[PDB]
Amino acid sequence: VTDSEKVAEYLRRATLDLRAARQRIRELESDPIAIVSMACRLPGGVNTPQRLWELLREGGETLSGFPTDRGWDLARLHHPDPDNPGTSYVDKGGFLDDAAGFDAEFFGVSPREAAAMDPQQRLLLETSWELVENAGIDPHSLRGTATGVFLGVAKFGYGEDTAAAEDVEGYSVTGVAPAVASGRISYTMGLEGPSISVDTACSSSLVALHLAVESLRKGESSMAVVGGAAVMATPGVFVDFSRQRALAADGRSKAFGAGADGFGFSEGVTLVLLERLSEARRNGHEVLAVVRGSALNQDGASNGLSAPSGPAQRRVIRQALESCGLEPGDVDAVEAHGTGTALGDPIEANALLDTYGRDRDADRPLWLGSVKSNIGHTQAAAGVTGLLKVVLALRNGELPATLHVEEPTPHVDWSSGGVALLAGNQPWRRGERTRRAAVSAFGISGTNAHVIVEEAPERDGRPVPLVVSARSTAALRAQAAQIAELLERPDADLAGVGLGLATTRARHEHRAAVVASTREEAVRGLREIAAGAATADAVVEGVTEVDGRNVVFLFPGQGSQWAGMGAELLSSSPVFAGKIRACDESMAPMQDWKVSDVLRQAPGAPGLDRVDVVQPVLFAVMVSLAELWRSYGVEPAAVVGHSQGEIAAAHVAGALTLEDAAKLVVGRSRLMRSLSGEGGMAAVGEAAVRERLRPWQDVAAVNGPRSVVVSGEPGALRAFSEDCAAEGIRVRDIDVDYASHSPQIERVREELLETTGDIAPRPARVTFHSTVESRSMDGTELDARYWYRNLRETVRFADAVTRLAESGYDAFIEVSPHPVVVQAVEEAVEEADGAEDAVVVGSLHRDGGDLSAFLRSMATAHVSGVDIRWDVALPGAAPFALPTYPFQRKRYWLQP
Amino acid sequence: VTDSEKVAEYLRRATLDLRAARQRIRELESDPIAIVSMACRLPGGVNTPQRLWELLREGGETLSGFPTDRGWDLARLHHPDPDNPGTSYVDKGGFLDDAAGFDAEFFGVSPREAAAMDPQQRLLLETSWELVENAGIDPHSLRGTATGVFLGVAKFGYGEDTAAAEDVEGYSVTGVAPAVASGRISYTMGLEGPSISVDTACSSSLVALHLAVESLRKGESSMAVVGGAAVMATPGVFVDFSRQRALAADGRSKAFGAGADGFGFSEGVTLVLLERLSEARRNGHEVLAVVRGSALNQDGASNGLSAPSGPAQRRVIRQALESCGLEPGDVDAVEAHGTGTALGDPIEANALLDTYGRDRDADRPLWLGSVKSNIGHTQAAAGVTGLLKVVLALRNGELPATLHVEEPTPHVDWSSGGVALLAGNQPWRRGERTRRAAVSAFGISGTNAHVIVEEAPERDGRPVPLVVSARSTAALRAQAAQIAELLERPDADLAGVGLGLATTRARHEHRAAVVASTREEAVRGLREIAAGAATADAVVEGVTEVDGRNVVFLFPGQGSQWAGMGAELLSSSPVFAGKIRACDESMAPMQDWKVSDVLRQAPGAPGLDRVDVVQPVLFAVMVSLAELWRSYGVEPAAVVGHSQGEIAAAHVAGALTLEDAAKLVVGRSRLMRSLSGEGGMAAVGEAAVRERLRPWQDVAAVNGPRSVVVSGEPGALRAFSEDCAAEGIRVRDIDVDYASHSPQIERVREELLETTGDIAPRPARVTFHSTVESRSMDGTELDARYWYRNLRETVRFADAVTRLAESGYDAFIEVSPHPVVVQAVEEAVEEADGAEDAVVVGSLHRDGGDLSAFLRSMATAHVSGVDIRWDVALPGAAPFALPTYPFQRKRYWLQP
Repeated sequence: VTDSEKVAEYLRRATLDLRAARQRIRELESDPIAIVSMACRLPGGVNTPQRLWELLREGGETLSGFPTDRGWDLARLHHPDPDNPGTSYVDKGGFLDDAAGFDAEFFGVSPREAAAMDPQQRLLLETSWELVENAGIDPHSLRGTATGVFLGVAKFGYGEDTAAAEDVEGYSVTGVAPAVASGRISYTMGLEGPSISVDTACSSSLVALHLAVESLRKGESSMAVVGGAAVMATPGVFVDFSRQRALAADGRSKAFGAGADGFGFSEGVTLVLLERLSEARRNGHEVLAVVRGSALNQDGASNGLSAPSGPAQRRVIRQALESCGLEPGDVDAVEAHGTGTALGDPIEANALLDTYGRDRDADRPLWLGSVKSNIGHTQAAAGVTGLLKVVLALRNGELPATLHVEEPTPHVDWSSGGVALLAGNQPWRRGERTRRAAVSAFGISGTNAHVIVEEAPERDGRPVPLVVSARSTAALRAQAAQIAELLERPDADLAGVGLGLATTRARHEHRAAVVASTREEAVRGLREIAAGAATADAVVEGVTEVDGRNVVFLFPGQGSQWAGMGAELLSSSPVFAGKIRACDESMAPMQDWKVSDVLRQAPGAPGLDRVDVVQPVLFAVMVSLAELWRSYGVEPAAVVGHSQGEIAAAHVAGALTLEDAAKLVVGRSRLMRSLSGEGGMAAVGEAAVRERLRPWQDVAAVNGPRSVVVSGEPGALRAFSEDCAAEGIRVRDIDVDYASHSPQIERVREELLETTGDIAPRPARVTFHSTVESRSMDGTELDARYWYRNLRETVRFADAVTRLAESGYDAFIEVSPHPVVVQAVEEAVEEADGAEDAVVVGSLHRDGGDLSAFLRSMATAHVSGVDIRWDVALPGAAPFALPTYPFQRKRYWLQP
Repeated sequence: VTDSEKVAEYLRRATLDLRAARQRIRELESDPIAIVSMACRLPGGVNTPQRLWELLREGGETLSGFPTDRGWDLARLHHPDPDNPGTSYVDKGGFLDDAAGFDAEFFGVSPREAAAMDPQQRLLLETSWELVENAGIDPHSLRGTATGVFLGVAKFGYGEDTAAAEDVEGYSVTGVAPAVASGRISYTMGLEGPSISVDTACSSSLVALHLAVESLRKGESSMAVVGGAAVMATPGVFVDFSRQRALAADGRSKAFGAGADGFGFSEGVTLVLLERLSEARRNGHEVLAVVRGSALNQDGASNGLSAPSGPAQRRVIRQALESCGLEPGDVDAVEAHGTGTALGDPIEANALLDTYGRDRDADRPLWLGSVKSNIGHTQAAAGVTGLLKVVLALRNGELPATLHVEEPTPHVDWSSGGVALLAGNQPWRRGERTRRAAVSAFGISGTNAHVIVEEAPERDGRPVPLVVSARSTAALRAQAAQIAELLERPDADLAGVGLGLATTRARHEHRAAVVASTREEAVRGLREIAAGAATADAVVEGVTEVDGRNVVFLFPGQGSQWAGMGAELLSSSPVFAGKIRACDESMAPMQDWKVSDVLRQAPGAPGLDRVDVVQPVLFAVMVSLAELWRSYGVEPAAVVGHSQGEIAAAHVAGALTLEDAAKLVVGRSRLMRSLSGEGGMAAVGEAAVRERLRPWQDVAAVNGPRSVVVSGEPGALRAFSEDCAAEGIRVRDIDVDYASHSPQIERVREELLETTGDIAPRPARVTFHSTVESRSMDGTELDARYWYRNLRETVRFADAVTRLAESGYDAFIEVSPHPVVVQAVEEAVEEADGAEDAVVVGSLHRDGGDLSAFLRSMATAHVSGVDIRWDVALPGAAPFALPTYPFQRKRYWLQP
C-alpha cells in the first residue's frame, strides 16, 4: 500500500465522523417531532376531533346557559349591576355536558375516592385512554416504557365548601393536588417517563409542549403526552372577572372585531401524543403533522403586571423561526391568540404585521384566524386547542373561517396588505409548495410561547375471526353493538376490522369471539352478543382472570378417525399441508400409498377400515394439528398420550425424529394387523372389574373412576358381556380386529424388537409425562423395550391427568380430529384438587373439518385466557380505525 | 504545492471541524453548570446560608409550637384523640418568624395589593433580591437580560376564609395564582427569560433545577434562578395528616432511626443562581460548586399511588451517573430523602446499597445523611434545601453530623458496610481525590429525581470614597450602620469595601457619600449619617429622581488663581500631570518657564502677579481639570466660557489644538501686559448703569440682573466709585493693571491679528454656546477676528446661562481651581423656566485643593444624579462581601 491511499482512508474516516457528528447535532437541536393522535372533551357534546372539525368548518358556537347540576345558586348569582358584590352580570359560557360522569370500576377506583376526586382528573384519565387507543396502540403495551406526561392544570376550588368528613386514606389531598393529576395517569397506565404539571397562566399547555420536545430530543422519553384541562367547579372566576368588567356582555370572544369587549370563558380537556419522526417511521405509526420549532420568553418590565408587550412577541416569533432554520415567507397561516381583549388585539396584529407581514409576497398574504371565536377560551387548554385546529386544517386541506370579523377593527392598518383574516373557508390543498402554520399563546403572567407546525411527509372470502373484550357485561354488549354499526357500512374491510381488533386493542376479562365469512353473519352474531343470547354456533363468550395458562396437548388413541377428515385444511393450511407432505415423503420407502391421497379419497387408495392405514394416517394428522397449534403461538408445556398417541407426543416433544416414528408406527400396525380377527375390546370400579374378571383370564386401560376398557379372546368377552348386561351398566363394544394390552401380544415381541432395535432417542425439550410408568421421563429412556411395554402394559389416563392437574396445569387441548376424551378429562379435573377454572377443548369435529371449526376451537380457548396470535389468520391485511371504549358512567359529586 | 500538502490541509480542516463538533455535542449534552449565589429563609430566625451552616454544624433543631400571630384558633385545634375530626394531635413544627412582614414601598406595590398578596410571593421577592445581591451583581444590571426563573410552589389557602370586596384590579386573583409567583419576580426585576412554576409534590425544586439546566445548555437563557417556597397559611395539612396518623408524635424527623414514625413539617424558602461555568469564568464570577448531571423518572405501576418503589430509585441513580459519565466509586456522600418514615427509609437504604454500595472500596464507605432531621420537612422547597447543605459542606470542607441516629434501624443490614451513617462530623478536606456528592428527591406523586454535585475547580493610603443609597431615609441610616459595623472589624479592608459598594450595589433615590482615608473617619461619618445630622464636612447627602443629567461645563475668567493650587494633584493624578506636561511641551518655543515650576513654586519661577503668566496657568489648569472630569465619565453636553476662558473651552470642545490655544492665550496675555497700568475694572442693573455711564465714555460684562462689571480709565473709575458709594450698593474693585473690553483695546488690534493669523480651526465635537454672540457656533467660525471681538465686545454670561437652562440642561459644572461664579449661576437658574432641580457645583477651593476635595465635589454631583465611574478611583482593589438591603417591614395579613 502507498502513502496516498493511507492518507485517503484517514480522510474518509474523518469525513464520515464529521457527518455523524453533524447528524447528532441536528438531532439534539432541531429533530423533527411528529404527532400520532389527539383527543378532546369540549363543550356542546363534542368529544371527537371529527365533530370539532365539522363545527368549525360549518361555523357554529357552543355558548349556552349556566350549568344546573353543580349545586350552584343561580338566583343570588345573577344581578345586572356590575358593582354589586358577590354577583355577575353575564349568564352565557361554554360548559361540558356531563362533567359529573365517570366509570370508577374501569380504573379500579373505589366510590368514596371517586367522589373525593376532582372531575379534572377523571376526565384526564378517560381522555388519555381514548388518546392512546386512537393512535393505534395497545394501551397495555406501554406498561414499563419511558413515556412522559406534561400537563397544564390549576385548582378551581372543588369541594372546599364540603364539610370535613372522615377520611382515613387522605383522599382529600390526592383528589385535589395538581401533581396527582399526572401522577395518577402514570400510575394507572404504568409509565416510567417524567411526569410534570406546570402552571403558567393561559399559555401552560404550549409550555408543557416545549419541555416535552426537549425531552424527546434528549432521548430521555420515547413518547410524550401533552395537553391541558380546565373544569371550573365553582363560579368564582366569573365573579372575579366581573368585578374588573373583563367579561363580554353577551359572552362571545370577538377576536379582531370592532365590538370586542372581553372574554368568553369555557371548559375543556385536550391531549396529544408526540414521538420522534424517525421513531414513528421505524415503528410504523401513523403521522398527522410535524412540529419544527418553538420559542418561549417573558415580556419583562412591561407597562403593568398584566399588560401585553409587542416587542416580546416579535422577539419570540423571530426566535421560533430562527431555531428551526426557516424564513417568514415559509409560513402560510397563524392561529393567533386573539382573546377578544379590547387592548390586546391591535398589539398582536401589529406584531404579526411587523414580523410576517413585512416584505410579504403581494399575492400570498398571511391568513390570520382564531379558534377562540368558536369554542371560547379555556385558558389551561387554550394553545393545544389551536394546535389541534391546525392539525385538522392540514388533514382536511381547508382553513376554517373565523367568526365575527365582518367589520375589522380600524386600529390595525390592513392597507399594508401583509395579512388577511379568514372571512370564509379557504382551500389549502396539498401541492408542490410546503404547508406551514404558526400557533401562539400569551400568558397573563407574562410568559409567551410560539410554535411552528408543518405538514406530514407524503405517503377474498376466507374466514375472519373477530375478538371483543371489556371489563363489564354491559360494556361488552355496547362494544359489540358499536362494532356492528361500524361494519354495516359498505366501506368497512372485514379483514381490516378483524386485524384492528386483534392487534390494536387491549384484552380484558370479559371476552367474546365471532368467526365469520361474511359481514351479515358477523353483525347477526354481534347483535346476539348485545342482546345477551349467544344461540348461534359462530359466537362464544367467557370471563377470565389470568392472561396466561399452562397448556397441555392430549394425544388420544382410536376412535377419532372419519372419512375425509382434513380435506379442506390441505388446500387452506400451507403449514398443515407441508407437514403432511413431509410425512408422506418420510414414510415413502416403506409403502406405496400416500396419506395425502387417502384424505382426498383419490382413486386407488385404501379406506379407513384397516389398522395399517388408519394408525399412520391418524399419527400424521395429529402431528400436523400440533404444528398448526404451535404456529399460532401456543407452545405446549407438557404432552400426554393414549396408546400409540404417545409416539406422536414423543415427536412433538422432540425426543424422536419423524422417520423413526414412522418406522415404529408402520411396524406395530402391521404386526397388529397380523392378528386380524383373533381378539376384541369393550368398555365399561377398577377393583370390581378385576374381581368380576377373576373367573376368566383375558384389563386394558383406565379412563376415570368408572370408565374402564377390557380386552381378550372373543368367547370369554361374550360370556362376560352377557353377565354384565344382566347385572347393570352397559358394555359398549369397540370396532377393532384384535385384542390389545393382553398376553396375546407376547408372541410378536421378538420380531418387534428385531425390527425396531435401531432407534436413537434424543433429549426432550417439553416435559413428557409418560402414561406407562407415570412420571416425567428422559428422552433417552424411550427405547424399543419401552414401546413393547407401552403396547403390553395397562394404560393409566386418569392418574396422569390427576398428577398433571394438581401440578398446576389448567389448560387441556386434545389434539385429534374428533373429541373423544374431553369428557373424561373434565370429570377428572372436577374430582381433582387442582385449579378450578380449568379449560378443556377439542380441535375438530366429526363434521366441520374446515378452518372455521378450528378457529372456533381457538376462540373457545382464547376467551378462557389462552394466548392466540390472531394476526396469523389475517395475512396481508391492514389495520382499520375503530371507536373507543364505551365507558359506563355514574354520578359522583360532593355537594355542600 | 504538492498533492500531499493539499491533502494535509483538507485533513487538518476535517480534524479541526470534527473536534469542534464533538465540543459542541458535549456542550449540548453534559456541559458543566456552576453555582454562583444562594439565599434562604428558614425557621429559627435563619435568613442566611452562614446561619444555617452554624446551626447544622452545631447540631441544633428549630422545632417549636404553632404560631400565635396567624389567627389560628388554638384551643379547638389541639386534641389528643386521633380520630376526633377537625383536630390535630401534633403541636410542634418548624415555622418562620416574620411570615407576615414585608416592605411594600421598596417593590413599588400598594398596601392593599400587598395585603391581598400571598406571603410566599413576598418572601420570594425579598429572597430573590438578596440572592442577586449576594452574587456580587448589580440587580439593575439584569434589566433587559435573558434570565430564566424556575420555581416549585403550590397554594395553601391564603385568603379563602375572608369576604370578597371591591377588587377593581384583580388583586384577589393575581395574588394567589402560582404562575404569578414567578411572573412577579420576572416583572419587578425586568427579566426576559422563561418564567415557569411547577408542582411535583416534595420533589418540585429538583425538577425545576433539571429544567433550568436543560434551558441553560440549550442557550435559551444566560442565567437561571432556581428554588422553591413553602409557607403554611392555614393548619389544613396538620389536621389532614392527623386524620391519617402520618405525623410523628413529637414532630421530629428521625430519618433512618429505630423511632421513625412519621413526618415533621416546616416552612421555608430557598433560591440559587446558575450559569454555565465557562461564562462565569469569562465574566469573572465566584463559583461555589458545579452541577454535573441529573435524572428524572417515575415509579410506574407501583404498589399503590403514594407508595415508593426501589427499582425506580436504582434506575434513576444509574441514569444520573451515566448522564455525566461517572462511576459509583466517584461519589463520597449522598443526602437521602429520609423523611423519617418507617416504610420508606429501609427501601431507600436498600436501593442505595445496590448502586453505590455494590463492590465498594473497603476504606471509603459512602457517607449517608439527611438535612430534614434538623429543619424537618419543607415540602415544595425540600430538594433545593438539601443541595444547599452540600454546597456549604463543600465550602467549609466538613460534613455535618446527622441527628436522631443513636440506634440505627434494624430492618436494613449494614453488615455489608458499603454505606455508613454520619454519626459524627467527618473531616472532608480538599485533596488529591476529587470531592463529589449526590442529592435525591422522591415525591408522593411518584416522580423521582437524582442530581450530582462536584467541588469548584481550583483557583496604600490613598483617599477612598464610600457611597450608600436607599429608597428611604431610615433604610439609608440602617445601611450606613451596617457598613460602619462592617468596617469596625480588624480584618475590614477599606478599598475593597469601597469598590464593593461602588460596583456591586444598585443606586437608589436617597444617596449619601463619605470620603475618608482611614477607617476611623469612615466610621465616624457613617455614624453621623445614621444619626440624621449631616453636619460634618467630609459627608454629603441628597435625593435624586433621574439617573442622568444634561451636563454643562463653565470656564470662569480671572479671580480663581492662588498660590500652590494643584500641588497635590501633580503627584496624585497621572492624567492631570500628563495634560499639564503636554501643555508645557506645546508651550516651549514661546517662553522659558514651565507652569509646573509655578505650581510647585520652584525657585526661579515668576510669581502670580504678572499678567503674562497668570492667564496661561489658568488655561492649563482648566484643561487638565476638564480631562480629569472626562476620565470619570462626566462627558459635557455643552461648554461655556467667560473671557479668555472660552479659549480653554475651545480646546475642551475640540475646535482648537493645544498649540493653537497656547499661541492665542500667550499673545493675548502679552498684548495685555503691553498696556500695564492704563486701565481698571470694578464690579457693581444694566439699564441703571447704562443711564449712569452716559456722561463719561469708557461697561464690560453682565453677570446677572444686578451683578454688573465696569471698566475704564482710573480717573473715571474712581469718580464712578465715589458717586455710587454715596448712593447705595457697594462697588468692589479688581486687582488688575489694565482695562478690558473697552475702546482702549483697539490700539493693539492689528498686531494681534497679524501674530495669530495662522490658526486653522476645526469642527467642534461638542456644543459651544459662545457668549460673544449669544448662540451656539460652529468651530470654523472662530477665527482671529472672532477672538479679537471676544477680547473687545461685552459679555452676556447671564443670557447664556438662562438659554442653556430653559433648553433642558440642568447640571452645571465650574471647572476651575476656585468657585467664583457659583452664586451667579445659581441665581440665574433660579429665575429661569427650566428644571427646578438644577445642580451647580465647583471643582476645588482656596482652602483645600487635594484629590479629596475634588472627590467631595464629585460626590456632591453624584448625590444629585450625575453619573460617576468610581472604580477608577479604586484601582486594583479586590471587592469585598457586604450585607444585603435592610428592608423595612410592616404587617400585611388578611384575617377572617
